[PDB]
Amino acid sequence: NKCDVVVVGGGISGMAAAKLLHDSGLNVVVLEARDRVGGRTYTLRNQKVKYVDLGGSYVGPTQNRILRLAKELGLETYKVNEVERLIHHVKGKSYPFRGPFPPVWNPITYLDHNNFWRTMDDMGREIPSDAPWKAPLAEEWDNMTMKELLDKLCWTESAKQLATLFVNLCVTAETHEVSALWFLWYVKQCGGTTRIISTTNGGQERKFVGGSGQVSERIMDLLGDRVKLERPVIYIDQTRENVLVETLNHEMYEAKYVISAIPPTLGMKIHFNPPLPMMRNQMITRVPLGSVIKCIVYYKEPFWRKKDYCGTMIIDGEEAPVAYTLDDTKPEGNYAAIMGFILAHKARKLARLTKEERLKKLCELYAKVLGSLEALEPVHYEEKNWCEEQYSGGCYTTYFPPGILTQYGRVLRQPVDRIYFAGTETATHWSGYMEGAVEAGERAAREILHAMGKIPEDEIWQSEPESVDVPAQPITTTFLERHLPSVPGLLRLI
Amino acid sequence: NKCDVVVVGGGISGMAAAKLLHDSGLNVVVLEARDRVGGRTYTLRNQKVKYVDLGGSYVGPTQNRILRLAKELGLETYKVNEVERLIHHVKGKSYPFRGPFPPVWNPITYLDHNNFWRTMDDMGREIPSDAPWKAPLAEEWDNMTMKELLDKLCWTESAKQLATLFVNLCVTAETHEVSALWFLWYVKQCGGTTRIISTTNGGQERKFVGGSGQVSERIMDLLGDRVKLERPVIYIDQTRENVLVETLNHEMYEAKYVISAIPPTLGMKIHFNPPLPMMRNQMITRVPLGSVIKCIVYYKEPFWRKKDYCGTMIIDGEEAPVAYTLDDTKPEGNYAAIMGFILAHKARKLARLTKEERLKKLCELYAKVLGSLEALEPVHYEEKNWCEEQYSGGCYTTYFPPGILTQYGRVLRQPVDRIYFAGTETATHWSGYMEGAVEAGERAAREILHAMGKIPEDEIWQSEPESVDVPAQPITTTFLERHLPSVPGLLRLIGLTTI
Ligand SMILES: *Cc1cc2c(cc1C)nc1c(=O)[nH]c(=O)nc-1n2C[C@H](O)[C@H](O)[C@H](O)COP(=O)(O)OP(=O)(O)OC[C@H]1O[C@@H](n2cnc3c(N)ncnc32)[C@H](O)[C@@H]1O
Ligand SMILES: *Cc1cc2c(cc1C)nc1c(=O)[nH]c(=O)nc-1n2C[C@H](O)[C@H](O)[C@H](O)COP(=O)(O)OP(=O)(O)OC[C@H]1O[C@@H](n2cnc3c(N)ncnc32)[C@H](O)[C@@H]1O
Ligand SMILES: CCc1ccc(CCOc2ccc(C[C@H]3SC(=O)NC3=O)cc2)nc1
Ligand SMILES: CCc1ccc(CCOc2ccc(C[C@H]3SC(=O)NC3=O)cc2)nc1
Repeated sequence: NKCDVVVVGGGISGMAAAKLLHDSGLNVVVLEARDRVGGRTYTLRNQKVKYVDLGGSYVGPTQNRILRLAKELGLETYKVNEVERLIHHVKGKSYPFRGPFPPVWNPITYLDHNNFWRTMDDMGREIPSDAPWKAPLAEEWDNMTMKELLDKLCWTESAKQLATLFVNLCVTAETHEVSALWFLWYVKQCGGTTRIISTTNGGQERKFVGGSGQVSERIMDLLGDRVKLERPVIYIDQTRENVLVETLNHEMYEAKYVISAIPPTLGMKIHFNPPLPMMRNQMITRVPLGSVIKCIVYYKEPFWRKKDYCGTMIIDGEEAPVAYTLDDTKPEGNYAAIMGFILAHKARKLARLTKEERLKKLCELYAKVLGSLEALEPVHYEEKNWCEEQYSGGCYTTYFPPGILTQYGRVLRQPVDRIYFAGTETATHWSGYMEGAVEAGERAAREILHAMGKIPEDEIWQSEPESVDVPAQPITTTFLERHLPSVPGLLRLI
Repeated sequence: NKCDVVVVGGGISGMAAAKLLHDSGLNVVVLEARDRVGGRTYTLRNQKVKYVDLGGSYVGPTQNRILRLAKELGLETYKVNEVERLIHHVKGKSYPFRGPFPPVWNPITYLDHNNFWRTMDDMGREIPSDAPWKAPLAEEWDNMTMKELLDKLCWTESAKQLATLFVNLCVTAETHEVSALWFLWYVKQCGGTTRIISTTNGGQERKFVGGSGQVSERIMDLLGDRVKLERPVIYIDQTRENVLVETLNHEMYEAKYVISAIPPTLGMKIHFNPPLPMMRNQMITRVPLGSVIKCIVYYKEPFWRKKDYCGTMIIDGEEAPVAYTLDDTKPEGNYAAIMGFILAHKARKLARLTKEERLKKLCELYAKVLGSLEALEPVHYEEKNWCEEQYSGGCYTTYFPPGILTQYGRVLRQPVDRIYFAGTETATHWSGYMEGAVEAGERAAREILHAMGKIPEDEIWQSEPESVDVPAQPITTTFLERHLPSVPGLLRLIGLTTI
């Protein structure tokens, strides 16, 4: 019944918040709707796969909070395989390459591609990470979709196809679904185009040995019986001295403060007394999550490596079910596997099929792209469609349709009386990722410590020392990349 | 706790559904979250106003279901005042006019305005009322906002300005917030541009004597103790032979079937066992309601009539808090009043002020638009910001952002095991309105009667005889309206002769 703080949600953010408060000497309780912890992370274990991340998996340089938390819990990382060549498959042909950038051979098309990525980062430099609505052109950019921006910027269909894939893969949503301002903020707050797309020296550099689900699991181990599973919160009452929190299974909890560590829209599943302020009331109806099926096909051997391919495939176009893959083989070289994402509208379309039907489509696609009949002989298959999850709403994260971020963005982390807001969606660096989940959970926890008079105001937001295990190398550009003209810039010189 | 059908929501749609089922001999229960029925309709009564609709109010020709239901319940309508001139206020100046269309004198501007409304209706004719996602260019149109479509179509700032106000006023949302396909559907399913904008011969022709809240109240009277107030539904369980419905105040109800008669996104407030199918699970996170404050300023007399103004003002410009007003005086001629809407972003922006501050801003605006110092002397004020409502989510209705209607639209009224879906959002004619609430409630009820083997399949969807009290004049166009060129059409003709 009685405690200092109730945390709603036992994903990484809620767990990180509860741990910090617990370590500080407060009595905490975590109320989790599911029969498991981890939320948008989920590590499946069976003999065929050993373990596999069906939700969030990747960590990399500059994500120092998640790396520090995992290390403390006794976890280690290994590198996602990028020794051999990456593949860009365009108009029915595979083009192997090295470096983070797919090569472009046509000179006009080259200028167009170069300008697109450069312009994304140029625009990002004017968007504050902690307040994107304060961008000088916030309203102009928020009132446009990414489709509109791409249509204006890309003079070649080639650039437009890759730019579209980029949007789809970053935020599991269609270019026409999302605000340009929000999307440009999203990329900038991960460190820019190069950092977000990169395996080596980027967001996809590493995975956790044994799976990312261990983060939430091991914190639940540390919290004893303070984690309550199968307790979906249904009601929060702030009319009295202590806050009252009621669960679906009829239990009542009493606390001084609450942390909401669930996706913003899932706040709708809770009935509030008194009602929420107008702006939050409407905000939580305006913020959907994206759509994705994560699919892992297993093979006897990582056969692609013999052809000097690392397993990374970037696959343009409408026909392909999967637009992007990475090698999911274990560090020992066993449990050979390819991870692929079925993105946005394709998640919706292909959900109608059977598991076996999807397996066949993926195997035939991979056989074409890798140029190998070995892709047609899988030994095992696992997948998860995150669109079906009542207590997630989708994956990877929440996207903002046009007009929403400028009108409602401010209220995302604004406290409501004694309710404070965590969740990766409220982070200012790697929001959308496990890193942002840690940042937001610890910040929300420290807001409460400050409310209790335990720490000063300047300690609410705290820097993180760089990981020694996963250090970051700087992102560089070339002289030509910085100074080559766009297509219309070349036209104006003519 | 045992019944045949549980209806979730006691707005017009749930009440219409419950009444039909009750009349058919079934045992119904209505579970309503609030301490009142009516939902997005709410009639305030006090001595200063007598009565006033703070939510949905207007009915008109072609809305035959709401008119028939209200008539059966003993209600009467009266006509909104449109005897005198309307006002279009643009660039700080007022232009009085008659007819549904603000006058446009500049011939280029006239062609552009004519073509804009014509094209809205032309495109609408391509969109099936019962399946907008089946339009030939559904995907192209759904992947565009209304802002993009206006930018393409309007060759004058004058047309773009009025078109923007039109969207804001129809759906309480910004042009950049909404899908072009969805908005084009929304207008077409109300009968088109002329019908949706008109007072005389359109959606705003009439109000109910005594207020629209009487519709839901009188149905509650008919149903007696079957309506349960302050029972917000939290949980629906379909894993066993009969459906189990749990409320916040700790009550359990058992039923053969359920009708969900709440705004689609408010489905999120219910925990489902088993979980909803993927498409509905995501759909209910993708469908917000609009933003509006409805404001009524009272005066000693309807002084605007003396200057040959009916009370209708169409007000363009960022600075104006209210973009549209109608005379709200009682049919007897007393309790003189102006009704105004604060729309979309302005509802958000102006919510920060006090009630007294909003009243001052409205009076100052009305004084300028009407050229009348008497507008600075209000005797009373009432208002309601629908953005603050936990159990509405907004008003008037649900809008669809770009890309959503084609991807998720088909599941809006698709049954989920033994749950059937009512609510105005699921209607095919005047969706968003009290009329659509009746259509959807009665249709959902008949879906259940069919499932029980009580009526044949062809009786699920039923036509409605035209009101004898509110006849519908047809929507007509002139030869010139049909065949005058667009601005680019004129330019093509110019470039053709110059050869
Ligand atoms: C789904 C997904 C996510 C993902 C990704 C691929 C997929 C398919 N790949 C990632 C990656 O490679 N690297 C990375 O860093 N992130 C990746 N992501 C996203 C990542 O998983 C998320 O950013 C992160 O997991 C989010 O953490 P957070 O703690 O903020 O949120 P959550 O996991 O959703 O946890 C919320 C918990 O709350 C519970 N819940 C929901 N409603 C209630 C109620 N009413 N009462 C009590 N509890 C509730 C949820 O069940 C959940 O456990
Ligand atoms: C708000 C508004 C609406 C409006 C308008 C002006 C404003 C300011 N002008 C209109 C007009 O002039 N003419 C017209 O025909 N319509 C106008 N509108 C729209 C109109 O009010 C709506 O279309 C109509 O009232 C909607 O009816 P419907 O029955 O479909 O929906 P509802 O009124 O919202 O009723 C839903 C009920 O369900 C209850 N609820 C919500 N959640 C729960 C849960 N969890 N459990 C139990 N009950 C629940 C709500 O409280 C409500 O009563
Ligand atoms: C800047 C030039 C460029 C343009 C597009 C691509 C194709 C690959 O793009 C990517 C885009 C996003 C991501 C990150 C994706 S992958 C994941 O697990 N989670 C993510 O957020 C990974 C790769 N490569 C290079
Ligand atoms: C076709 C040419 C034209 C273009 C716009 C206007 C300005 C008025 O536009 C209107 C637009 C919508 C509405 C209906 C609004 S008012 C209400 O109570 N609920 C509604 O849906 C009423 C008027 N007049 C004429």
